[PDB]
Amino acid sequence: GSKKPVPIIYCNRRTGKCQRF
Repeated sequence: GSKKPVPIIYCNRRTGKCQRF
């Protein structure tokens, strides 16, 4: 894992809340 082409993001459709780490 050298480059970061795709970051990490979570989303809770249960409460409508997402964000990227």
